[PDB]
Amino acid sequence: WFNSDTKPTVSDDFITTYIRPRLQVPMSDTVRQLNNLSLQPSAKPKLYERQNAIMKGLDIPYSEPIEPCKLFRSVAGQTGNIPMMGILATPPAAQQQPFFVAERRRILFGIRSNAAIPAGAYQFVVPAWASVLSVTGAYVYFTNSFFGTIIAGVTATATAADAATTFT
Amino acid sequence: MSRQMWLDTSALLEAISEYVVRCNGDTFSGLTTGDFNALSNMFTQLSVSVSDPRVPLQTMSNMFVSFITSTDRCGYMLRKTWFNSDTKPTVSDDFITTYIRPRLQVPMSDTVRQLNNLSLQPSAKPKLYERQNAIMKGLDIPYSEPIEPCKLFRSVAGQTGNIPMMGILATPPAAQQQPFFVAERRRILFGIRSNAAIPAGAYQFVVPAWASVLSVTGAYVYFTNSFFGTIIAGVTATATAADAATTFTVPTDANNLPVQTDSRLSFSLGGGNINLELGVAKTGFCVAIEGEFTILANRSQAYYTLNSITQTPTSIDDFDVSDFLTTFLSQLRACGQYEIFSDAMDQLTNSLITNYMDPPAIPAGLAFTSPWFRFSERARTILALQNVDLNIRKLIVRHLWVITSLIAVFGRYYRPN
Amino acid sequence: MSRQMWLDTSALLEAISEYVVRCNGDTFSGLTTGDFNALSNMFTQLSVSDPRVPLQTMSNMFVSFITSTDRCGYMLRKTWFNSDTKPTVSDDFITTYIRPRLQVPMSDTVRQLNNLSLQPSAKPKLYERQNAIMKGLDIPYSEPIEPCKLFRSVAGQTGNIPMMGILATPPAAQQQPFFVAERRRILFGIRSNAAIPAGAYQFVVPAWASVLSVTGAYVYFTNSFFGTIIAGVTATATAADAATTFTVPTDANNLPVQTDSRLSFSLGGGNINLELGVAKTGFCVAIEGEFTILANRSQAYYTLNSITQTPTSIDDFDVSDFLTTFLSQLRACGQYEIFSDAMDQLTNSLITNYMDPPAIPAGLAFTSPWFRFSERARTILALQNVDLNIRKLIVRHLWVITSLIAVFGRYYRPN
Amino acid sequence: MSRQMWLDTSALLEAISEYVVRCNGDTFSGLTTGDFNALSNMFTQLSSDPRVPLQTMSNMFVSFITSTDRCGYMLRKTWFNSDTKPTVSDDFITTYIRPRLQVPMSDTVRQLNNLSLQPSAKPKLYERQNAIMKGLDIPYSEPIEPCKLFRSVAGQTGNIPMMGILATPPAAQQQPFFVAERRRILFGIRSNAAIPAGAYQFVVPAWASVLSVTGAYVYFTNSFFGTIIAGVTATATAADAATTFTVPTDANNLPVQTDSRLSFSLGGGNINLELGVAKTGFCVAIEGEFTILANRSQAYYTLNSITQTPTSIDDFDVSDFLTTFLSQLRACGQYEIFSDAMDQLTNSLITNYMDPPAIPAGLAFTSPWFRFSERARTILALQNVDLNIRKLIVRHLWVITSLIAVFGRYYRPN
Amino acid sequence: CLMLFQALIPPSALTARQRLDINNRFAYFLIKCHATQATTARLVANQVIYPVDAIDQWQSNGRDVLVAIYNNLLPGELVLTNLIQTYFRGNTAQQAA
Amino acid sequence: CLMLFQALIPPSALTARQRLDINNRFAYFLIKCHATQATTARLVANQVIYPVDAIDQWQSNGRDVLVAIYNNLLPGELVLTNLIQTYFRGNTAQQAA
Repeated sequence: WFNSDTKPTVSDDFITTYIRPRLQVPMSDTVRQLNNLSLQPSAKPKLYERQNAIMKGLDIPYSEPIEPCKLFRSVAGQTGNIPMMGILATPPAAQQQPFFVAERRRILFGIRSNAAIPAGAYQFVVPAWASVLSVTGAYVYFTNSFFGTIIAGVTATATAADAATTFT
Repeated sequence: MSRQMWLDTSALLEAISEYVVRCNGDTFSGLTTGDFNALSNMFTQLSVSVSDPRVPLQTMSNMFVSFITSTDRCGYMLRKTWFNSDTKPTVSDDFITTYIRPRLQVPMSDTVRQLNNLSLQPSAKPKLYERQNAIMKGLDIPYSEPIEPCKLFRSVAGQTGNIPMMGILATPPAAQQQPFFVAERRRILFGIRSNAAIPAGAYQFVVPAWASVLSVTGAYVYFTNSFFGTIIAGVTATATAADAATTFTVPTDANNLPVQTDSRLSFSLGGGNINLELGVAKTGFCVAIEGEFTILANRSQAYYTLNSITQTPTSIDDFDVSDFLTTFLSQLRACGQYEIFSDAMDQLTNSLITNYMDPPAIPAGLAFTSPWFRFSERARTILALQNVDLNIRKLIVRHLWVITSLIAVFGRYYRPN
Repeated sequence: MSRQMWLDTSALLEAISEYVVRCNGDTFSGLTTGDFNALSNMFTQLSVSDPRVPLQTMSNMFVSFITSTDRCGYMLRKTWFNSDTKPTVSDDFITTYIRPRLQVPMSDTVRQLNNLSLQPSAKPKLYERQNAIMKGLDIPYSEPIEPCKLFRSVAGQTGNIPMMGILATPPAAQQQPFFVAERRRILFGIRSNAAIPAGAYQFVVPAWASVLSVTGAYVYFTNSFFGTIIAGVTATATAADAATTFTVPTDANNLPVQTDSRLSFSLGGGNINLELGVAKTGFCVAIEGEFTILANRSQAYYTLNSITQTPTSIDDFDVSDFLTTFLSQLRACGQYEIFSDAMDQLTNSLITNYMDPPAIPAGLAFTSPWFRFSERARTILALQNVDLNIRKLIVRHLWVITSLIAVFGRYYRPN
Repeated sequence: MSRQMWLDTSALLEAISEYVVRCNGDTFSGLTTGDFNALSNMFTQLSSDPRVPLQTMSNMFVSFITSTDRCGYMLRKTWFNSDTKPTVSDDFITTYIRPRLQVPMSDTVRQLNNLSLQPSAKPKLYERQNAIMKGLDIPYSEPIEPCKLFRSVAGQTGNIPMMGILATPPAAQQQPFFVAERRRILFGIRSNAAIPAGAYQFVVPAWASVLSVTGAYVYFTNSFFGTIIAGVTATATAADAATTFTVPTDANNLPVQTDSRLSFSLGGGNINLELGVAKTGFCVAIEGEFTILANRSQAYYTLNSITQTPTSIDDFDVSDFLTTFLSQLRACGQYEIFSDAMDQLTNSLITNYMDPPAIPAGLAFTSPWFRFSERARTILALQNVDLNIRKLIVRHLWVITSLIAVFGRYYRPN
Repeated sequence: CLMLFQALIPPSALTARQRLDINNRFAYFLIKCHATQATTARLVANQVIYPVDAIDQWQSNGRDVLVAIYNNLLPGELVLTNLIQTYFRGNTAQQAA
Repeated sequence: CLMLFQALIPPSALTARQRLDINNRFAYFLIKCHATQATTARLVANQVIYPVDAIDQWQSNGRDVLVAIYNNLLPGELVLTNLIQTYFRGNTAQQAA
């Protein structure tokens, strides 16, 4: 049933009564296609769209926003997302490993430590799940909060003097 | 329909390719090109019942993807009967009807092919057609066609793997070890490793079943210490101008073949064993045969029929499909179907294996470690089910290959809309 | 005239070259061959009996043309590379030889249809490279390339070949990872004087390689780089050892290392995740197979967009390999000197137009001749007083002129 | 017939090959392709089933090249030296050997070719026959593996041999070495103790003085054919001073250990390396595309780059084309019989090239007729025979070998 | 015309018989103009369609031959399937009967 | 006359139907009068053209026979390649199509 558009052998009247083709064609499609490219897609999509992706693997609107923390899956180093919270709140023992969490409206990445980290170049790897995101109208800054919870072992502090911190 | 038909057409789509290549930038305003005149007529042969060849080719690929995807439709192609015989199947499927038909001019096509194996400079990178005909009908490959020996490699009683031996070869040895026979892309290596000198004299090397079909020309033979650019330990590549000559023999040539000479040799490991005669005692040696390798006439059946295999598990290459699938894969990713197509292939595969086994049901312990297009590996996984007759395992890999080859040829112009 | 009308012809001549190679030794008496009957008509198209005459005549006028800044000057202004605007310039050469010759729209459709074909030409004409570097077009998906050319400089490594020396010097302490590329394979790893524990290690695939894909590739542990032993790396292992595998964000399954299995994978995900099964005193992984550039990504290479640092290592898109014939002709009639000075003139006058205000920049001195492009390219791409983007365009532009020369001058017979 | 009439018909069969390849798997029912019209008319000019006429020919050719009484006229110095129409009536020669190429067109085309952009990377035998026999030019852009171009010179006796030596730790600073692999060229100086910074000249051996490189990378290495070289350090630091070398053809220095692609020619004199830092033995490597300078191909093919004796010599690749014919010979027991008939052909050839008409003393071959690489060295090692006559014998025998590799292939007597 | 005519009248307009006939004439048309020599043969063999040359038998009644074809088409015979389905306004071969 | 007349009028003046017939009547004429016994036979075998006695198989229907003859000519058939190419004012067979 899930795999093919193949004709069912079943003869039950609920199906006959209500379930049958409804969408005009090919037009109905050439529209949802022409959609993906529209400037302001729906903020809160219908189940239809998801249904199509999850089943036929169809494209979602390019400009459709999503909360990244949903996109989250488990990977090598990190077991989960929200659980890392209790950890990021515990003072560190020594310089730890790179963390990559996500909230509803923002992506967080960094390195905690009880001892200062030298100035220089550091390489971060984007987790397989977040490697799909894209951002526009973004304010990239330093912080000590995660879901309203304090991130210890990290200090965002500066001076109008500090050298410029960038990324690529 | 007929397995033959799917091939004639495949060959035609490959013809289309060949000429699309030949015509790139060779299409001028008042210039009649014999090439474009063919690329022209060939398109015509696909199925008139026109200006943009992209469309009809596109339509075709689309229908093929749709076809090869539904077990219900392409099901007839996954039964042992299809691979074993030239029986016209009683199956009507719009796709098969429209595109799959006898396209090669008989008997001429065959005679031209034969005449080919015997010609001077064959194609170095041959079409899939040839490989298909080899793997399926077990036909001969051209006598002058070069191949990378390392592919020819299979596992034998002595050493389990080829690339795996590299790690061992680089480790300083404890005592004098048994001989080794490895292969690289452009050369073959063999010798004996030891922590203490090895006396001068004669030593026999058993040419492993897999290489027993090789042949070289314009080859330099010498003492070396590297395997794929990796340093081999327990071997000395040193020698002096004063040293006594070291030579070896092959059961095919009555004369001794020189080692460490600027002479270009021609011999065939096609017989029994090679007899090396170390002129000076060495603390471990490694001979290298680096030249053009070809497969002895009428022995290609070993490589392609998976006959050069007897151990289990075994190492096996992929007859190069992986190199052809590139385009089609790029397309599948271009329109988000890479996922779906995969899952459909797993289905294709499983259903295939199922039919090759009485009683009709998947064998226990079967779990692939790789996706449908890393054939190399799945072939191994399949050739590793000890609860299934061996000859059957071979057929499955052979068969599954042909399907994969077909997917690589037909799917290329795929674009849904 | 039009940048198109030039290429449209460069492709015609480059077509006569190909077709001549087909009739060589295949020209028989009494037999009308498809190949020759074609070549024969491709001559009729330059003279609006003896092909050497017009070909030679053409080459001659071309040299005469590409030599005088007064004549071929219009081709050295930013406008000619940026647009298909029909120039108002009357020059005997341009009039007689540079005209539209390719059949439209058929040609492009055939080209597109190609990128999707099975076996492209392994050694592509200049045309393809021309269209790529100029109009940012696509290159066939199945065309192979030597990853080392694809190389450019990044933060960590300022070079590929130069690292050879450093890799060969035993190490003091565990160093940062390295990513180098040969002609037929890629190498990455970590050098160390002391054992590196078992576990996971991440490798940031460098910008220049993130457009690479392999097929029929073997992946193993090695210690050689271009045939030069690498120190601080153990290529040793046992049959008892725990398996070592890596993953790419493109494939959900682990790719085995040190196996006779031919792999296919893509460094597009930009992130290799290696899992060293057994601690090793420095390791180096090799990916040897067929290399291709990911679909719709060849723009990075040919548009010089993969360039991030200054100065930078840069190849030459292979022009060097096509110039040979023309150079051999230049030496055989002493012009080699005169032509070089006329190119330094061509090059200067070009760079001039690409800079406001119209004047040569300070600090510009070439270390090599017009035909060693590879270097001249790095020289131009090293002037930190000129906008980066403008640097790139100059290189690209000059490349096209260099290429047209390599195609049009070959039949040069002065006298 | 004429030395020509054999080349024109060798070119015909070498076209029937190329086209039989072009037509394989491109022979569909509803279309008669351009290529197949050719291959089908090329059969018409050999005087339904093409296997038959081609097979008949090969059979008659083996029968001919086997009997010294018939093919004799071909083994005389007059046949390789001139275009003289021989008065010999032989069924084979009358039926198959005749002028086939269109004159003057054929030549002009070839000429135009050497000048074209991308020539065949694996040329036919025809081109090689014309080089070795008429001493004609090879396409300027055709690549070749330098190690084939190698001959022995005063300093070092051999190329591959040097391998063993380079691999042995040295005693003291030795003389310079100039080896060649398939895709690159090596040169440098081995030592057990530091070699000071400064200039050093390297004499470009006569065999390599006709080479040319493009898209080449030049760096310090320690391997020869994958064999570790000892007494050389490939190490260096980023801080190190720059090491550059020069050629008498280019006024500018050519960097070493850089990612820049170089183009220079080893034709003019010697190369002037300038070690920037002191190295405990060094080896420079020139890896790129190698080509034979224009109008200098007479060296390699006319055996003119030969100065010592004995000498290391390649085989002009005949070994690569013979494969087919050989596989045919073994499939019908003739392999033995043919070899003996060749030893006969060879002897009888060497004979006529020597006054007085007799086999020289000390001549014993260590390899069969098809391992030409070795037989050529054996013939180029007879110090009791004039050098120039030794060369002509190899050249002449090669052409006969090649003709065999081309005409025999369709052999099937039974 | 007949086809267009069908959109203007309700089924109640024609004889229960003729509506049936019409279906059969369409069926004949399909088999005779849109079916491969193969599809036909199979249907003839399994006694679904009366031999194409049985003029009289195709004009008798009591068998909605259209429905039969529709019900016995293979998943591969896409064109026929579309034609019939569209004619039957989406109802499946099952729902049709 | 018909051939001359074609130079006094733009295509627009003749029915796109007839314009096609003309091309066919010409192809007939070529095959009938200027084609080798060997050239004809090849075409017939490859189903490009129908035998000349098939008076009925030449009557017009969509296909532009001339274009097909032209598209399937061989290098050596100079005589025809001229006639046709000249008729088609220099356009290649693939252009004419």
